[PDB]
Amino acid sequence: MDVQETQKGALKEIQAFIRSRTSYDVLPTSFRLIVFDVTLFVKTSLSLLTLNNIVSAPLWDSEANKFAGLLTMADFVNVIKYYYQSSSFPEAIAEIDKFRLLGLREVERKIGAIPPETIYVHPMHSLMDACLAMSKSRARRIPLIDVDGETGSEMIVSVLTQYRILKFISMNCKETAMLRVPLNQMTIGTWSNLATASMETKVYDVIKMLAEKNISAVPIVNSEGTLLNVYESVDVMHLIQDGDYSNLDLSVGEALLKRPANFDGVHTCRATDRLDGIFDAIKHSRVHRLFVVDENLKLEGILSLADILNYIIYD
Amino acid sequence: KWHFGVRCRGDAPEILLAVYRALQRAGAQFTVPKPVNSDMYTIKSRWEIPHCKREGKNTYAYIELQLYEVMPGCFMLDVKSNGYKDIYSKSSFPFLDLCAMLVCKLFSA
Amino acid sequence: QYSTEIPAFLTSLQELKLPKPPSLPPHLEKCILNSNTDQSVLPNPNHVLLNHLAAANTQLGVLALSATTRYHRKYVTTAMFKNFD
Ligand SMILES: NC(=O)c1ncn([C@@H]2O[C@H](COP(=O)(O)O)[C@@H](O)[C@H]2O)c1N
Repeated sequence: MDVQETQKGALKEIQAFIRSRTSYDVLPTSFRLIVFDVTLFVKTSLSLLTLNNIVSAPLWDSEANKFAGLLTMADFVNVIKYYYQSSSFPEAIAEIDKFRLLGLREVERKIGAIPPETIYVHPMHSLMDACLAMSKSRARRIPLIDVDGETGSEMIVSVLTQYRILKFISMNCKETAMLRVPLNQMTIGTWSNLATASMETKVYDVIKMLAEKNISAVPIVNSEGTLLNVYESVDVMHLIQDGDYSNLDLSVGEALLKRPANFDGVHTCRATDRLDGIFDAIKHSRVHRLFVVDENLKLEGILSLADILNYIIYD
Repeated sequence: KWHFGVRCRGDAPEILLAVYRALQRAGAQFTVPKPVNSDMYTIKSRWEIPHCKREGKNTYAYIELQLYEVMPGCFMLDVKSNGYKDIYSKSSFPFLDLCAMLVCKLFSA
Repeated sequence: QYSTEIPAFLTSLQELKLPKPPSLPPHLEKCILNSNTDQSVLPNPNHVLLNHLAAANTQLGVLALSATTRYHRKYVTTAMFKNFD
């Protein structure tokens, strides 16, 4: 009947919707898929991400024709932070340029960063199965892998990313419009104890905020407490793609200066606002997170894409 | 930048011989021109899929190769997939993995 | 019908005035990966190009290989970045 019950029911629909669709129904009708061979040197892979505009690539072990994990920006975030907390040697870090992807993933297995279980869903199974994994883990993307019958080879179909299923359900559901319950009435996102940074903050000190908290991004605030910018974990690519691992010693300000114009943005909302609106956001703009602010752009909280996928997936 | 098959320039049957010698090196078997007492530039290669051999399976992969003139002196070695097949009873792999093999062979003659 | 021995006639040199190969047809002129037309979305692939190798230079010391291929009713063009050894 009312706002809190029109939303409760629309919620009930959009979940039912996603049990009814496959991961497959989400992929464009015709699309590309970049794959990196696990024997690729790191430098090469990083040049290849920059040049192709991509933040990620699925890995192929051509040897057994298997999927050798996923190269996200989290890999580089996890190695440097480890090197920083473990090494007495500040320049030891530059050594991850010799490494092949395989050998970086070997360091990552040892540290406990990479789970032994390599995470995957079959493309023709429910879209739900993609949501629950990425959610049970705090992954923000998941491979769709099928297996070729006549060969036993693993056909790697696509990668499915929180935003693309959130953009998907935004577009293919009328009920997103019936979600008019304001954020301040919901148990959603983080509101106390946000990890933050100022421009004067060192980059290596952001990036481990990233690892430890397990967060995709850290907002940058001033002394008056007002939001300015965000140092994303994908921003780490733009810092080391030249293999100057001492750019990790810059200030965030210094670092953000080197950020190029191909930048999706820093998105805001009032705590008064509601889900119906943020779906309209993610439908057109490439949104990755909303920052709750106020009258004067003082940071009040963080509503993240997982925050919202998980709010809608769970009964 | 992206273009079909592998570019090659030179002499008509000198590349065809290049392409034959490269096929031998990978292991792939191949068909041979039957002189009529032009299709000699259409080769049907049968490759052994190594991630099956070493397992025990006798599953093969079938790759037709075609050569075209592009302009005087310049040629394309087109490479198509005709799927894969076991002895007992889709995807771009092993196909792309084997084009990888062949191309390495062509380039290191 | 498959042979493992390299064909003889080639060896010995400019033997008979050998038959010319066919010229490149307009269909293999344009590779859909030359397109910024979501930056993973591609133009619908040709019916006939499916399962044909595409290559590009990297300036990086790696081979770039692709094929487009069907998957149920949607199309998957897959680009491969891979070493030589
Ligand atoms: N700056 C922060 O503290 C912060 N950034 C994100 N988060 C929360 O951590 C979780 C992971 O966020 P993401 O999946 O966007 O990296 C979400 O629940 C989100 O509300 C935070 N607490």
